[PDB]
Amino acid sequence: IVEGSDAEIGMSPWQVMLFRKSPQELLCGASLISDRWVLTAAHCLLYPPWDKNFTENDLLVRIGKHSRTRYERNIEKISMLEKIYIHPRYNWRENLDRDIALMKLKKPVAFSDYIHPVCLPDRETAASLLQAGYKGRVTGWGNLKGQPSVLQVVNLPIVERPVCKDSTRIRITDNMFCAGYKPDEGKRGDACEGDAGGPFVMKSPFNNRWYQMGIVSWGEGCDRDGKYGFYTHVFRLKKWIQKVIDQF
Amino acid sequence: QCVPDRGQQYQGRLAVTTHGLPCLAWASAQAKALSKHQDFNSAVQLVENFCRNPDGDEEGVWCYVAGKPGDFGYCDLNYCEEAVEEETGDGLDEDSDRYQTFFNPRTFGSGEADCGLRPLFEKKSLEDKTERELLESYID
Ligand SMILES: *C[C@@H](O)[C@H](CCCNC(N)=[NH2+])NC(=O)[C@@H]1CCCN1C(=O)[C@H](N)Cc1ccccc1
Ligand SMILES: *[C@@H]1O[C@H](CO)[C@@H](O[C@@H]2O[C@H](CO)[C@@H](O)[C@H](O)[C@H]2NC(C)=O)[C@H](O)[C@H]1NC(C)=O
Ligand code: NA
Ligand SMILES: [Zn+2]
Ligand SMILES: [Zn+2]
Repeated sequence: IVEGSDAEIGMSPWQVMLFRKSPQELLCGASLISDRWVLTAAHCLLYPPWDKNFTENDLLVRIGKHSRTRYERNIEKISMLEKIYIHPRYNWRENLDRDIALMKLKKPVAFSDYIHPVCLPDRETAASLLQAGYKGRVTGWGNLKGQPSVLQVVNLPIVERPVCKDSTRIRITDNMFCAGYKPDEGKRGDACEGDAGGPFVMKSPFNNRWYQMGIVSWGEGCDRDGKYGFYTHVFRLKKWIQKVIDQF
Repeated sequence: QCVPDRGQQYQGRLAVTTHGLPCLAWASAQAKALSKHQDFNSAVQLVENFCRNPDGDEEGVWCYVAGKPGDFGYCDLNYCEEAVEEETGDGLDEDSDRYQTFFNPRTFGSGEADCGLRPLFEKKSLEDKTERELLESYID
């Protein structure tokens, strides 16, 4: 996260961190949507242009209080993956279209003050909240190129497809959307390669619930003027999520 | 001449992608595997190894090319219409076919009915530092 503020405790109880076993290495952010199902970007597990092809038994997940590092009692809970599900037409050769993966936990996790799942949006919620200018939130580790001690939170407005389109030479699709600040909005901010930002979330004013509308997917550098982070359009991919889960 | 509905009506025999790759059979193991969790239009006939657009992909007709995820390619037809670029919150299809629950507790597990309400905030009527900024931006 670049140009963010200090996260509070259990501000993001859904935030799930993904680590490579050998060596202990942070890969990506993710979100908990039930006691056993974890939503993330396909590009975190699979990207052959970089020779990245991770599997169940190479990966670790950490959940809960990120250990307020006053070296006093650690409770970041550690879970293992039964199954990974990469979207079958994740267009990794072209523009990363359908940048979405599911991960089943080996053992279902118990909910606490620090571990609670995020909602997946319905038709009316998505129609209501997916507007240019409406702000969502990403939480990750701050960028000074790796991770600082305290979680950073950044609020970014959704951008008009026309400005998204005119801002990059990559073919953008209905399965993506871009968020962030235009030059001379004043406010800046972005996610970055490695901060494990994971979910882009929004708070429904109709029922006070946090919904995941996006997944950190791709960008061209970090926090640039006339550039915007791209987010997997979760809602438009919901039928896939339902079909993997309901047919498990 | 030109081809409507980004290939949704196409019945031709074009069996090679735009990278010059040969289409695999719709009916092959590696293709049936990659199709399990996708939502195809039944109207669209998955014949032989012909580039179809079963899932209404607005890029157009395609076909499996190998068996691992991402192993598909598009095919060069002469579309009249570059698909109208809908905005982020437009054209959002319906998901119900019926807070309300969407998933099946057997496979999904518990937590859906309770999702998105944080125990250290929304359960205890405590605003967080920044959530003001979000709710401010949702008015216009
Ligand atoms: C998985 C994450 O580390 C990362 C998210 C980056 C978000 N960046 C900003 N500014 N919000 N993903 C990536 O780095 C993706 C995955 C593979 C390459 N990539 C990129 O963002 C490239 N920089 C650009 C790109 C390459 C291929 C296809 C599309 C975009
Ligand atoms: C990612 O990981 C594994 C490598 O261990 C690959 O899976 C195997 O692929 C071979 C053929 O190349 C098959 O004979 C095996 O049955 C496969 N096993 C499984 C578990 O899939 C996989 O193909 C790799 N993916 C990519 C994109 O390279
Ligand atoms: Na910007
Ligand atoms: Zn290509
Ligand atoms: Zn469209």
